[PDB]
Amino acid sequence: AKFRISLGLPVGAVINCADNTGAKNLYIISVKGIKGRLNRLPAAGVGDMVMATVKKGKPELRKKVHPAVVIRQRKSYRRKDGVFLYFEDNAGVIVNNKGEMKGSAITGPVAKECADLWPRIASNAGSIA
Amino acid sequence: SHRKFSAPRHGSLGFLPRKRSSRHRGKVKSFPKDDPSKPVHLTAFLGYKAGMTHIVREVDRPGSKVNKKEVVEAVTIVETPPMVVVGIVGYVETPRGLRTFKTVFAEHISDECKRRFYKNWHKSKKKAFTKYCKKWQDDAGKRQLDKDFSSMKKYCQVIRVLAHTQMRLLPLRQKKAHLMEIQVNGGTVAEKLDWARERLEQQVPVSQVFGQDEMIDVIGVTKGKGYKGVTSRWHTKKLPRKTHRGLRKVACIGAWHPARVAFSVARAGQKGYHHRTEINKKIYKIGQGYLIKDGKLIKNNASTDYDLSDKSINPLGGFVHYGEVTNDFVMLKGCVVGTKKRVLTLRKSLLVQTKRRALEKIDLKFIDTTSKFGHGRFQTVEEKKAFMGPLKKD
RNA sequence: UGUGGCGGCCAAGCGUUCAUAGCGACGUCGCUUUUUGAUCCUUCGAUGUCGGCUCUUCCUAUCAUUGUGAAGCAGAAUUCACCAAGCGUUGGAUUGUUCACCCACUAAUAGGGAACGUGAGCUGGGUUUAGACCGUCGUGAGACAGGUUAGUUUUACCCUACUGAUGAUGUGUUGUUGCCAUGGUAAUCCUGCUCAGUACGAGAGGAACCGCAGGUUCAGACAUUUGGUGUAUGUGCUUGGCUGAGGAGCCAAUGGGGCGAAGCUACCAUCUGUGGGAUUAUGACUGAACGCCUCUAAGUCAGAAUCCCGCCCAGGCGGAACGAUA
RNA sequence: AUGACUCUCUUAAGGUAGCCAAAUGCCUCGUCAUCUAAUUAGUGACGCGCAUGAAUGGAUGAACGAGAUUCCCACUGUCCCUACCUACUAUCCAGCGAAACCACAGCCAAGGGAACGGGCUUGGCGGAAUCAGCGGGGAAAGAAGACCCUGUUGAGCUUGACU
RNA sequence: UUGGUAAGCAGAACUGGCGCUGCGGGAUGAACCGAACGCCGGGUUAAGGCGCCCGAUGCCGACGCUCAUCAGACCCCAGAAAAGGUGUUGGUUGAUAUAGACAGCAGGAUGGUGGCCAUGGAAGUCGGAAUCCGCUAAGGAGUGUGUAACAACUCACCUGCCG
RNA sequence: CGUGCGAAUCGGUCGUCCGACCUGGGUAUAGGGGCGAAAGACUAAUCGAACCAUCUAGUAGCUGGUUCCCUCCAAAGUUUCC
Repeated sequence: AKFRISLGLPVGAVINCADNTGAKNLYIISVKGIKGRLNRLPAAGVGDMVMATVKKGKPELRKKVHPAVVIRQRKSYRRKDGVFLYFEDNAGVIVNNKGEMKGSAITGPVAKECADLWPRIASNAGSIA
Repeated sequence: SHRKFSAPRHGSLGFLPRKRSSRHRGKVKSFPKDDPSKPVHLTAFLGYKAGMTHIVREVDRPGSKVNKKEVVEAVTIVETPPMVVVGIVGYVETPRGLRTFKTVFAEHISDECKRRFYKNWHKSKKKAFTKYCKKWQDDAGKRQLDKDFSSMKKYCQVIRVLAHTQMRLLPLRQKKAHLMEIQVNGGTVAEKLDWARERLEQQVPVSQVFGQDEMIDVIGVTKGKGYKGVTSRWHTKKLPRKTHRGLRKVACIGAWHPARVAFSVARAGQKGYHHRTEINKKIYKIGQGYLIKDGKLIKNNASTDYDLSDKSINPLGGFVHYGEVTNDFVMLKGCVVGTKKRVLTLRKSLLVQTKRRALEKIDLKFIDTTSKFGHGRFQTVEEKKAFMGPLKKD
């Protein structure tokens, strides 16, 4: 079961993609699983499952909402073991509702909290964390 | 008319008389409930907050994803010179409560404890308990005395003890040792008082009150912080940058009519130095002080079973703003109240404790000493010389 | 209190049948004042008059959750009713909005009061002064619930209230340890595995407890580690001037800039958040009234986010037990 | 469906070029298309135009604007969510030292009452003197309501009111 | 007594109040009930009262009615009904009984007949008006549940025990 | 700042800056009158008619006030015509 993280990708961020669909930009409209509070901007981090608009790619895909997943992050997140770990970018793929990928492989690493969690990305992976 | 969308609220409405505590030592408001089945013991004790550092352990809890893996958890260091009883004290059960019945003292009461009766030790002839003791070695003060120990033996039901700390042994400026009542919970008051007397003038160490991997409760006073605003004190929303007379406020005090303003609403005022009682803090190790023998002094506190070097919990340059820790200690997981140097009443729990996160036995693999005064990289002075070579002083 | 809003009685009929599971035609008894009306009792030597920002409390006519009864309830679901107002009821686009409508997340995105809560709390974006332009009317000065552009938000040091800080009262003066009258009050909701691809089901589908492991929402702390500050003006660089010049530095309302101890500090770092009693709906044991029955008339049982005491916070024109006492 | 065509009542003619849900269109958040995950917004056409229309000016256009309006790349403490630092006050002391305002004053419930009381009635209660703050209440202060109505009270403007 | 759904709303007849007016009572207050006043001593009263607050039942005061897990407690006055109850309590009419009722606990509940008109069927059982006798201790041209028609199981009416 | 330093200031940001530019002295225009690249602007802190004296104590079906005691009697808000 999923341990928590220190999180930094709130609504209206633009993370770049890491699949071969014809998608560069992913744009977060809200986060799945979140309930609320007055004035708080809902945020996702590594491993979470966002809802996403694409902003420049293969005209086919633009204008419509797909479920994306987050893969690498720019915010610093502490594993139990002791360390603080962080990446070069903000990186995520386009997913159908049940948890299976849209691209064949991934251009880069993946985080191992988000190679642990999901049952359908770690075998596409370049290099786990 | 009504509140357009809802929230929850700002702060806890039991804790609200937010005043600077009437006492500087944490009061025990409530000791446990005895059962005559089990044998005598003290309940409470006294330490001083001296630090904070890492650990590392290899964990067992079957189920989670940190099983047989190696976390790091943080800790505080509480320094505990063994305490010295000086008396007993009897209480009686009544229908207006619990009236205090009779009090007695030992023949010999130390001068750190004759320091606790004075506002000024410089000018005073130190005359407390001068006429009192007298009784303890004349044949008309062995009988009057043991008339009365035979009066608690009938009437009284609650029994307590009284212990002064040892500030000859701490590294602080002060020299005024804390007197503190403690409840003695156990057998019928007959036994309860056979044990007490016998301990007047003796030392009682921390091996005896507490044990390893226990769940204790931690009472004291907060780190203080000054007459502070409504935005720091209560944790409200700031205001937006255009506001004519300020934006670290509540903008609506109250409605028009119930034309008062209610103790419910958030205001300026004093932040911190309250009294406070956190619970369920664990015990990862009970330490041993600096015992000498056969010429050499032995100072391996921090020596875990998994690295056996020569070090004590003390870090490079000492603990900051406090001292060096020679006297036997306890190692609490998690953080605790108060500054450094501040006095931390302990206690058992009231609540009989069975889950899994209680019964978790602990042994460690690393204990930190890398200087906290800076940004350290070296575990022990000798190891430095070995990394760095000889310097322009040698 | 007509209109608005909410709810009862009677029962022709809707429902494959069957008035009443769930509805209710012709009719008729009422409640509310979160709708507009009626009227003008109070204010014209003046109660600052639209909606948003922020904060608390109450109601409940129960949207979630807790506890139960009924369905045209086989299971998943869905519908009506009961005690229950403990704890919540969110993020965005167009609009000045009160209202409206769409995206997404969700246990759920119920409704209202508090001078249509709240301008010596803010904002002035709308209306509702003086400038300006049209689109109807008039011969005209001028006029528009027809639209536009720009248009200064004054005071607190007095009483109270509320928050905090000194003190007052008694027992001869003074100091140590303590008891507790009365007030304050706290925690909350949700996935996964397991039961289990099981009960139920002829198919499609698809439950539950006890036991594990995490999570939100709220609260109380803390600075070992990451992160933020930095005028230790701590030490590297560096521009213009200035002491003849090298070594030693100074002024440019902190010169700029690089890395920075201590202390402050963040779901942007870690730590902790809990026990018993009487009983509401309701379901029940013995048993009359009323030779038989019957939860009720006398007697006896179980029972819950409610209630109350405790755990915790503050300690009375309330005491107590102990030492020194010029 | 649609209306090129045909008649028929009327006035001094009866709206010819162009140009639109506009700084001008009640119904209205008019409807097809374009920009957004979602748009009473902005822009591109359609004209039925309550009340568009030609020196009472019509349609267009390079430069220009402290003018009105929309969207994209840049960049940010405007927000998620607030931290810490510096300057001057505020604070405490010696010396100097004014104002507005003031029936009498100043803890609450509900009740009646000129129908929303600090004083009345029934209950709850009431313990010297004071330092810093706050902005619920005094239907707070500030000015014989600037809105409306009356007055056999006026003035600035205008013509077919009367002289 | 006129308008209005009504109003602490607009409008009129007769008398008496209030305004101008205090005093006992209705806790409370212009109008409601008692009584109208120079300064006071004894006495008896009105309307209203007699647990304490508060003068007066601190009477061996009378006969009944009523329990509420939202009881009730006085003219104007300050909270409300249609509709319902096997709580308990008074009343009104008419039947069932030692010739054996009312519980309860047992045995019967027929054929011509599937009575005819309608309908794909109307075996007693949506429906329509019509609605008889052989047998008897007693069985109705039928009280409900059930089916496409029935089947199959009750109840009207009588029997044994029981008093 | 708004019982101010000021009966219209001060600060950062702003518009113009060889032309219908920006200022000193002497001079002409006077209140139903002057002057106006035109807002009813300006005419000595006053302007949709300046200031000083008089006529003047201008008029008011409307506001506010209206000074010692005791004694006796004690009303009206309805009717015609404005």
